Amino acid sequence: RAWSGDSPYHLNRPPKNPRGSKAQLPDIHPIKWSNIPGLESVVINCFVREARENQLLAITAALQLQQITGCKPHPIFSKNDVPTWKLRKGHQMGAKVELKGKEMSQFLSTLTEIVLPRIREYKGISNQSGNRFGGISFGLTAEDIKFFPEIDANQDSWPKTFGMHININTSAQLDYQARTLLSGFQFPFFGEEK
Amino acid sequence: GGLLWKIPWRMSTHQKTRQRERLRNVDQVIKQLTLGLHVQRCQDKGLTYQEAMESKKKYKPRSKSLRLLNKPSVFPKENQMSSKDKYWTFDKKAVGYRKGIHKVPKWTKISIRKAPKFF
Amino acid sequence: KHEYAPRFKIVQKKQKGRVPVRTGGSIKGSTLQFGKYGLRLKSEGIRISAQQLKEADNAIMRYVRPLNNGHLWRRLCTNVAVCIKGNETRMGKGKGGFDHWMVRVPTGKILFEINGDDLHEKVAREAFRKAGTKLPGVYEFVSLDSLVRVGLHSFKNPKDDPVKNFYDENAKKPSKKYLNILKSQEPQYKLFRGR
Amino acid sequence: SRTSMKDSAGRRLGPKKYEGQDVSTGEIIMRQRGTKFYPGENVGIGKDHSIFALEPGVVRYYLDPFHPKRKFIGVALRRDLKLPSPHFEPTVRRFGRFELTNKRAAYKEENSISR
RNA sequence: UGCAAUAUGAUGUAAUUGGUUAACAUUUUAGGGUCAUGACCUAAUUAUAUACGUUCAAAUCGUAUUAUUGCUACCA
RNA sequence: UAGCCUUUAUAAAUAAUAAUUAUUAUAUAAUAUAUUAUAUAAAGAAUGGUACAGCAAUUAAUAUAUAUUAGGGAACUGUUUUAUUAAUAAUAUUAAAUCUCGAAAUAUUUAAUUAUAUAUAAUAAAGAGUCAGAUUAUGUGCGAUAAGGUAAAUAAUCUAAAGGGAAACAGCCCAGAUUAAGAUAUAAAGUUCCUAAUAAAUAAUAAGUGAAAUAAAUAUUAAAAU
RNA sequence: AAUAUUUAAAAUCAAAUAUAUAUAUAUUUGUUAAUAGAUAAUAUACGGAUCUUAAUAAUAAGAAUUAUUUA
RNA sequence: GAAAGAAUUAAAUUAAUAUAAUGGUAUAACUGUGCGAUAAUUGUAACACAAACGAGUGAAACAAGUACGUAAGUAUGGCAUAAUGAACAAAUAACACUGAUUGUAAAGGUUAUUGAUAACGAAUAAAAGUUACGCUAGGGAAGGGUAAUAUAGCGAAAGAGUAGAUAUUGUAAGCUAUGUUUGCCACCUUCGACUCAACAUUUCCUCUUGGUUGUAAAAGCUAAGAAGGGUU
Ligand SMILES: [Mg+2]
Ligand SMILES: [Mg+2]
Ligand SMILES: [Mg+2]
Ligand SMILES: [Mg+2]
Ligand SMILES: [Mg+2]
Ligand SMILES: [Mg+2]
Ligand SMILES: [Mg+2]
Ligand SMILES: [Mg+2]
Ligand SMILES: [Mg+2]
Ligand SMILES: [Mg+2]
Ligand SMILES: [Mg+2]
Ligand SMILES: [Mg+2]
Ligand SMILES: [Mg+2]
Ligand SMILES: [Mg+2]
Ligand SMILES: [Mg+2]
Ligand SMILES: [Mg+2]
Ligand SMILES: [Mg+2]
Ligand SMILES: [Mg+2]
Ligand SMILES: [Mg+2]
Ligand SMILES: [Mg+2]
Ligand SMILES: [Mg+2]
Ligand SMILES: [Mg+2]
Ligand SMILES: [Mg+2]
Ligand SMILES: [Mg+2]
Ligand SMILES: [Mg+2]
Ligand SMILES: [Mg+2]
Ligand SMILES: [Mg+2]
Ligand SMILES: [Mg+2]
Ligand SMILES: [Mg+2]
Ligand SMILES: [Mg+2]
Ligand SMILES: [Mg+2]
Ligand SMILES: [Mg+2]
Ligand SMILES: [Mg+2]
Repeated sequence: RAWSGDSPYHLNRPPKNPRGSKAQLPDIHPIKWSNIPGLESVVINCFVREARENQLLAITAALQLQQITGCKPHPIFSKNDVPTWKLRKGHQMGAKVELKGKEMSQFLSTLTEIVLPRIREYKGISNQSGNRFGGISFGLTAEDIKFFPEIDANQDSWPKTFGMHININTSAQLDYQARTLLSGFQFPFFGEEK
Repeated sequence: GGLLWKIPWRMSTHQKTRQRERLRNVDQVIKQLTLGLHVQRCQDKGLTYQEAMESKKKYKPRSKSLRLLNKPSVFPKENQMSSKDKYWTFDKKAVGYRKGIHKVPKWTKISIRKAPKFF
Repeated sequence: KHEYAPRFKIVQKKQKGRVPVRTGGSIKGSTLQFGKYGLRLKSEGIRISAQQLKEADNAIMRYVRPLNNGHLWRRLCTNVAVCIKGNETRMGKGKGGFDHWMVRVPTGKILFEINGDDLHEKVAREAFRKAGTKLPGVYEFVSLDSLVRVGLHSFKNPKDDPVKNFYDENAKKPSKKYLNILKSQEPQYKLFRGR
Repeated sequence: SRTSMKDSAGRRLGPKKYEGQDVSTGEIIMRQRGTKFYPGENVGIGKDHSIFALEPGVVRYYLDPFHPKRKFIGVALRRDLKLPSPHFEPTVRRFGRFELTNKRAAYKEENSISR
């Protein structure tokens, strides 16, 4: 918000912060042919907290992300320091992979085809989830990852399995556009919207 | 404050007359300084001394100091000042925020014509 | 709640300083902005401690409390901290320990404000008069129709103060830096920056 | 009682050469902490961010439109020269070095080569 | 800066012309004990300091790594 | 030792001091939206961040039947709401030695010109004394916005300064003693007498207030304007 | 006349001045008094005397206080 | 109409900077990366800032060599301001400069480096107290100013006073007066008793008077005028 000119102190004053937020928010354009909500990337976040003691377990995360997603996993190292959690800064604990294009499409398909329709109490993705401007996230527990074809085939070589975070980025301007979009790719929703 | 500097807080009628005269003298010095510049410029244009004094147009000074000294707002003339400003000065550590002008060092020579608008 | 007890994280033994004499004729803090009646200083600038303001406040509240929707606004904060050594000490040995808080109130600053659905304009005048007897200056009574005081004997009505935009005024008399900034956007300078 | 009397003597900073002054090579035209004034033309800068002239001339304080929000100090090669020199004009250089007319001096210099 | 000596159980002590993780001892129990105490029997200890060559062969020799204490050179 | 003083001199010496022009804009005319001349206005070439002014960011303070989160009782009858409180958001109002988004005057300082030349700077050779300061005025640190207090900053005087004035008076207002005279101007200060010198105009005071060192909050009486 | 506020040249009004000049703009100046409160030690202490006016009536006095001025 | 690129504009120095605070930094001085390990080199250093001297700071330029970069060019340590110590006497090495009759040598000299005088311009390699038994040369290198404190008054009145703030009492804050107590500055280097007292009144008694649902009388409380006499 610009400074109204009524005093000789506004000439070089930096502008005020937005009304209710400390960060500027983007504009929302009407949907047209050029801009139609569509997918752009999918990011898998895996933070093995137990790696604080056994670092060797973090490697198993990279393998798990590799086998499932099929792309090279970029590792995740600590950044903060919480003594209450025995958390130390500068240690490897997990891996992440950026998925785009066809490989992301395969992941999304195999997630809804195989892994998702195998949880006993599954109801869908919460309608409350999602960044205000596009982007939807959910999470898979430790036991859900056993449902992937590449772990089910070699259960012997996968003694330990553990959950991860999923984030689907899309060209949707707002969340509700994304939810309608993702529903076309066989994604269920259960909660009540905002 | 044992030592006695018996300086009164008010002026006598005779000190006031002299103060008014001193202010007038300073104004007359300023009035004469401008007059010389006007006459000198007129002589430069070709005029003579007599017609320069009788010229309807009076060339105003161009120097910053003389231009401001001729502004009544900046340097008021004796007939334009208030009685308070003639005899009283502004001190921020005095009751009434004013003190006798005669208490200013070298008041006879120094010139203090302007005081803050509301003080 | 902390008007007379500021919560500075780090305590500092502030200098003595001097009570400002607003030579520029500023009216900031000298106008009613929260209530219907108020109290302000008439004499020269002075410093008021927390104890004096606390006790002046108690006098006013003695009349605000027996009222409906009665509010008292405190326009003054005891920002300055003053330290006083004991009398029985030689001069020197640094600065003494903190004792209380002060506030520098210029000639015409408003200290309190009152409002209520039934004030009658008489209890307000009595309350402020009594509260003034506990403070170290001379004060009077202000209302929405009262003129704003700017000096010991001079008054001013803020409505007559002109209103002007300064962005356009700057363009009328631009500064050297502003001209350079405007001149930098020119194509013969923006297209050859090399950045 | 314990009192803090430890205070460093002030550093004699500030402009040591004002606008219009005629300077020589290496003269310090400003000692400042940080770069409050950036170097301009025919002038250098040192470890202490001290600005010093590189060629004889006249010191001028100016603002370059290429670098808004940046004051400058330079050394115009001549009094009648405005320092923010036009961008697309040949730079004003100074040869400075003189010709060796003496025969012996010329002979020595011609027969003087790098190792 | 140079030099020398220690440093065994958790307890404080062994001891060595190498060829031993040895006992008193501390704690947990057991047994006789009307009941105890006091005896006798067990169970854990020693990184008998740090880490490597010669030695059937290394805590018994010195190096590399250490923790403590002392005597020396500089001392403007 | 430097700083402040003195003696003698050197020119390829004015380099010293002081001020003006510089800059922006308006109006008129000439020249090819620009240049020149003339007049006028503007705190007027370059550097700065004090007063003032302000609440920008930082540090603090106040209020909202405003909104959200969480806490708790009641109502509803476990729900939501209400009673609220702390925090944040929004609006409005404030201040500060170590805040300056705005910003003076003084100040630092530059080239040319002009004026001071019975005048300044610089330089060379030789001599000192001083290194306990005081008051007044202004802006401050300490003290208690106390001290004929203490510590610094700027200017003047005393120190080392006669004379006039403040009754008397080192430091305040004038004014600087070569020796005479005493005609004329006078500075500060005064003119009923002591005591050198006066007559007036318009209002107020009735208290000897006051008349050459103003004592406050408040109360009473009266006078103007709304 | 009674009652309640302030004692103000900021705003308004009046007047003066500089520019375009019968007008307008700009600048400058103009807004209460007395008393009580009232205070210690050799002796009243404006330096002292003393200073407020009065027609009948003098050649002739009528602040020597405060505020703004003149010659 | 669409996709990609070059990017531009606004905001930002609040993060980060080896280390305190301040100034600077996005054109980054901050971060990542390749080469590198080079300039964390060598002899002359004019000229300036600062400055009593000793010292300290920036650095153009000439010459030898090195690293990076296609090149232009950059590098004489760290974004800048702290991270320090004189001589004397000793110690180590290099130069080839003297070599006390000559030749060597010894010893000194030039160049480079070493060790702390922290009272940090460092009086020695090496030094604490007592004196009322004291001594010499010097300087002051109760009065006065102030009134925090103390005493007293004034303004307003919270609250007691059977009722009612103002018969009497009067929290805490405010405005003053005195210099009678405890202090502060340094212009100025004897408590008590006996005898005699003089002066002030902020009056203890005596004289006149106002108030006192708290003046029935008498005793009393408070206050005004009053310093003539008296006050173990
Ligand atoms: Mg202020
Ligand atoms: Mg400093
Ligand atoms: Mg000397
Ligand atoms: Mg000259
Ligand atoms: Mg300051
Ligand atoms: Mg600024
Ligand atoms: Mg001295
Ligand atoms: Mg003194
Ligand atoms: Mg002397
Ligand atoms: Mg004299
Ligand atoms: Mg003199
Ligand atoms: Mg003379
Ligand atoms: Mg009198
Ligand atoms: Mg007299
Ligand atoms: Mg006016
Ligand atoms: Mg007397
Ligand atoms: Mg750094
Ligand atoms: Mg910083
Ligand atoms: Mg210098
Ligand atoms: Mg030197
Ligand atoms: Mg660097
Ligand atoms: Mg020695
Ligand atoms: Mg030889
Ligand atoms: Mg020999
Ligand atoms: Mg030798
Ligand atoms: Mg000693
Ligand atoms: Mg004795
Ligand atoms: Mg005394
Ligand atoms: Mg009561
Ligand atoms: Mg009290
Ligand atoms: Mg009496
Ligand atoms: Mg009776
Ligand atoms: Mg008698």
